Amino acid sequence: LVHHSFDLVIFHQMSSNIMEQKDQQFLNLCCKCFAKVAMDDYLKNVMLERACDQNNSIMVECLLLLGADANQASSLICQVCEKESSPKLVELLLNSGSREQDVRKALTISIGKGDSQIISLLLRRLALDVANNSICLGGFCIGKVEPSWLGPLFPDKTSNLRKQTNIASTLARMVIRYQMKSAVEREYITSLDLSANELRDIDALSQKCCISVHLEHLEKLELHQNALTSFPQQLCETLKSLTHLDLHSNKFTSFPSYLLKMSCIANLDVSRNDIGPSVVLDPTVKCPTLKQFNLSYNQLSFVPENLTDVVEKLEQLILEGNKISGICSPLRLKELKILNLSKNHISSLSENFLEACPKVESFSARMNFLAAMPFLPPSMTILKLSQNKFSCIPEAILNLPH
Amino acid sequence: KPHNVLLFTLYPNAAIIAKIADYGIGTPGFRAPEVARGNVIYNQQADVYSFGLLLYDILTTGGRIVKLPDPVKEYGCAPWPMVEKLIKQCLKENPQERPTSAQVFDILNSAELVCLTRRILLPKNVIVECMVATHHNSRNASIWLGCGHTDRGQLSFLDLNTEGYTSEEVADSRILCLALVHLPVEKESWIVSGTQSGTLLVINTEDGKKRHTLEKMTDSVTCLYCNSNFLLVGTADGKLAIFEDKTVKLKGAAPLKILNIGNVSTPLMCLSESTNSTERNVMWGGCGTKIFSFSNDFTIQKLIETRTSQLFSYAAFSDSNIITVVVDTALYIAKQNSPVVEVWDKKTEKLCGLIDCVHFLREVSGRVKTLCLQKNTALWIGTGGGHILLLDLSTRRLIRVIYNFCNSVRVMMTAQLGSLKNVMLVLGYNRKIQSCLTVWDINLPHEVQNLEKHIEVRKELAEKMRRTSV
Amino acid sequence: GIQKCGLKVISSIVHFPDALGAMDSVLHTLQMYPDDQEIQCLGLSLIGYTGHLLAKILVSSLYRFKDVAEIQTKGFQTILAILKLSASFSKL
Ligand SMILES: Cc1ccc(C(=O)Nc2ccc(CN3CCN(C)CC3)c(C(F)(F)F)c2)cc1C#Cc1cnc2cccnn12
Repeated sequence: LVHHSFDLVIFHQMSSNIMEQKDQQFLNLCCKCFAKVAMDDYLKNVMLERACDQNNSIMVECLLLLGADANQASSLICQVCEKESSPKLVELLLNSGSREQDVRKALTISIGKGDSQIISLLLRRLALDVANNSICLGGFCIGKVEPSWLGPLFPDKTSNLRKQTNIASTLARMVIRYQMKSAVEREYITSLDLSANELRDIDALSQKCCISVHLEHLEKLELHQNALTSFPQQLCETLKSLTHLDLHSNKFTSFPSYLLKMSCIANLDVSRNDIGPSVVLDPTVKCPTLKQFNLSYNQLSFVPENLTDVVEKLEQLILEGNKISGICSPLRLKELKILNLSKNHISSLSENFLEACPKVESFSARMNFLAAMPFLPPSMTILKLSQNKFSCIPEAILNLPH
Repeated sequence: KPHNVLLFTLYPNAAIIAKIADYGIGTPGFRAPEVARGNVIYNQQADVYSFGLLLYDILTTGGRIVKLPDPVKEYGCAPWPMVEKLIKQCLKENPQERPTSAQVFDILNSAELVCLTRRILLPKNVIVECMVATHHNSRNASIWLGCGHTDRGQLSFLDLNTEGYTSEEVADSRILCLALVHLPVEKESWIVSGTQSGTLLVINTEDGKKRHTLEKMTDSVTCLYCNSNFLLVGTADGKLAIFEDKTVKLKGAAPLKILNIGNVSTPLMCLSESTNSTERNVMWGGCGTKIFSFSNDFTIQKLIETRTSQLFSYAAFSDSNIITVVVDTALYIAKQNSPVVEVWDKKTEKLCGLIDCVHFLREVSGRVKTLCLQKNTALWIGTGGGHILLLDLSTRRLIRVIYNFCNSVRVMMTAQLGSLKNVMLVLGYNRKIQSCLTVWDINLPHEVQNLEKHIEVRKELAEKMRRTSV
Repeated sequence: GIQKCGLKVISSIVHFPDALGAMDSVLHTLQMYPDDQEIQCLGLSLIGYTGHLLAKILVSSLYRFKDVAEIQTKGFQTILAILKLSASFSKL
C-alpha cells in the first residue's frame, strides 16, 4: 500500500483542509488507517522521505512526533535543503535529532543556492549558544558573510512566542491513542567568532539589515585566520562597545590607524600579518583605553612611532618576530608592564630608552645580537635575555633591586 | 594535567569538544599520594585520582594551579554539589575506594549532575510545611520558610548567598500557608502567613519590629496568593477575602470584598493564575471538588464539579479534595492522597485526560504531592514518595523520573535568584526527619533530552570509527 | 498574472547575445503557472551548464497537458538540447 501510491492520496486528503469540518468519523477512520500502517517503522521512514520530497510541512511534524528516524538516509536535511523548501520543514527537521555532519553539509548546500532564510535557520542550530551570548561561526568555511544571515541569530527582542498551529500535535495524539487502542484490542550577543571561515572581506557589514543596532553592543570579534586586507571604517565607528578585537593570521599590509578610534577598544591584536615596514600612529588619535597591543611576526622595521602620544596607557607591547634594526627613540609609556622584543635584529639598545617607563616588570629580548644592557628601571622582575651574545653579565643587571 | 587536554571548540552543544594528549616531553602537583610515596606502578586506580584533581581544577577554574581544601570556600565558585561528591569520592586515600573509570563516566552522564545547583540541609530538621521566595532581585536572595513546630508557629528565614538561617516563633499557632507582597511605589514589602489559630499576620521585611494583625475568620487559613493589585485569601470553610495591597500596610486592615465560594465541608486549597497572557483576567481556585474561576471583578464566572470523576476513575481517589490547580490550555488537577492526575478543559467543563503516575513509578507509595508547570511544556509532578516526574505537555509522556535525593517531596516553587536566573526550589523530606531544599536549574528537561542525544551521537561516532579502523 | 507578458519580454531578450541566473526564476514561474508559461517555456535555453527538480518540472509540464501539439515538439527540442549538453541527463 505504502509502496504504490498511499502517500499521494493520504497527504492530499489530510492536508486539503481536513480540519475545520464536521467529519469526525471521517478523520477517525483515517487515523485508524494511519495507526494501522504505523507498524513496521521502516515504512514510517519511507513516509517521511516521501513527505519531505514534497513540500508538505503539515504532516512531517506528525510523522516526527509518532517517531521517525530523521537521520535515516545524502541525508534527509541535505535533500530537503537541496530542492526549494519551506523554512517550517527544515526547522522541524533541525528540532528533531539529525547528525551534525549532515547539518554541516546542508549548510554548505544552502550556501551554494543563496537563501538567507535557510542559512539563518541552520546557523541558529550550528553556531548559537544563548547561555554564553555568543555566535560561534569558527571554521565553517563560509566564504562570505551577509547581515541577512546573522539577522535572526541576534535576539531581536521585538520577536515573541506564538503557537501558529496545533493540528499536527493533536492529530499525532489521536493516532497514538488509536494505535494504543488497536494494540490493546536585554541579553545582547557579546561575541561573534568569524575566525577561520576563509573570508576575503567584511565589506557587506555596513548600515546592515537590523545587524547595525546589534553590533553596537558587541564586546569581542574574533576575525583571525581569515584573509582580510582592510577593516571597513564604518564598522570601526559602528562597533561602539568592543574590547577584544582579533585580526591575526590575516593578510594585512598597513595598520589602519582609525582602529584606535573605537570607543572602548582594549586589546588589539594585529599579529602574523605582513604589516610593514613601519607603523606610524597618527598624533590626532588618542586611544587611552588600549591596554594591550600585539604587533608580533609582522615585517616592522621600527618601533611603532607616536606610541606615547597615541596609546597613552599601554600595558603589554609585544613586538616579537619583527625585523627591528635597533632602538633609537626612548619609549615614554608611563604604564608599560610587559615589553617583548624577542626574535628581532637589535644589536644595542639606546642608553636611556627605558628610563622613562618606570613600571616595567617583564622584558624579553631573546634571539637578538645584544651585547650590552643599558640602564633599566628598578621594578624589573623578570628579565629573559637569551641566545643573544653576552660575553659577560652586565653590571646594570646585577643592581636590580627585585 | 590540564596541559594534556585539548579543546577543539567552545560551543556547548558540540559532538567533540575535549580530547586527551601525551606529548611525550609524575608531576608533583598532579600526582596521587600513593604514586608520590614511590610505592608501586601507576595502575588504573590512580588515574582516577589524577582525574579527580583535573575535575577540581575545572571546578575551581584553574585557581589551584596559580588534604584538598573546600572548593567553595578556598576559592569562589558555585557549589555544584554532585561533582563535589564525585571529587571527594575519587580522591580517597585507599585506592580500592576510588571508583573505576567506567563508573566515573557513568555518574558523569546524569542530567541531575548538570542541573542540581545547591542542596541545603536544615539542621533543626523541623517539619516544614510552607515556604515563599523573596520577590526582590536584590542581594537579599533568600527564602522565608514557614513551618509548624509547637502550639505556636515556627518561622525560619534561610538566606541563599549565606546558606545559614534564623528561626523564630512569632505566630500564636501553627502556620499552613505563606505569601509575600512588595509595593515598589511605597518601597514596602510584607510577608503574610496563614496561622492555624484562625487569623492572618503581617511582618514587614524592612523592620523586624513592624508587625500587624489582620481580620479574623472562624477556620484556619489554608492558602494565600498575591496577584500582580489585590491580595487573595483562602480559608478552609470556603471563604474568599480580597485584601487591597496598599490597605494592609496598616494593622487591622479591611477586606475590600469577601466571597463565600463554598462551605465548611469543603476547604479552599489552591489558587493559581492562567499561564497564557490572553487569559490574564481569570483566577482559578479549588474549593473541595469545585474548580471555580472568578474574573478580575472577584465574581465566579465558571463552576465545575469534580464529583463526576468517580464515573471513570476510582471512587476511592475521586472523593478526596483538590490539592492544586495548574491553569493552562487544560486544567491540571491533583486531589488529596491520589496517585492520579486529572486533566480538564475550561470550555467544555469536562474530563479530557487522566495520568496514572503509578505506571511511570512501577516502571522503575507514589502519592502525588505538588504540581508545577514551566512555559517550556514540562509539567513537574512532585510525588509524595520522593520522586519528581517530568511530563511534556505536547505528548503527555514521561521525560525522566528524578529520585534518590529525598524521601518525600513536600512543596515545589519556581523562583528567581539575585542573578536573574530562574530556578525551581524542591523542599523534600529525609526520614532516616530531615528537610532538604534542592535548587534545580529550570532547564532540567532540555538538559535530559540534549544529553541523551549527545551521548548517542558520540556513541555512533565511536562505533563508526571502530568499524572503519577494523 | 503579469508573468505571462513578462515571459514574453524574456522571450524577446533571449535572442540578444550573452543573455547571462534567470533559469531559476522562469522555473519557479513555470512551477507556479502550469499552462500559459509552459506554452512559452520553449525559450528555456542552455542554462545551468544539476537540480533533478528542474527536469522533473519539465517532464511533468510536458505530461500534465500532453495534448498541445506545439509544446510537445518544443519540449522535445529542449530535452534533446539538454541531453546533448549532458549524457547524465538521460539517467534521471
Ligand atoms: C603532534 C602530536 C604528536 C603526538 C601526540 C600524542 O599525544 N601522542 C600520543 C602518544 C601516546 C598515547 C598513549 N600513551 C599514553 C601514555 N602512556 C604512558 C602510554 C600510552 C596517546 C594517547 F592519546 F592515547 F593518550 C597519545 C599529540 C600531538 C598533538 C597535538 C596538538 C594538536 N593541536 C594542538 C594544539 C596545541 C598543542 N598540541 N596540539
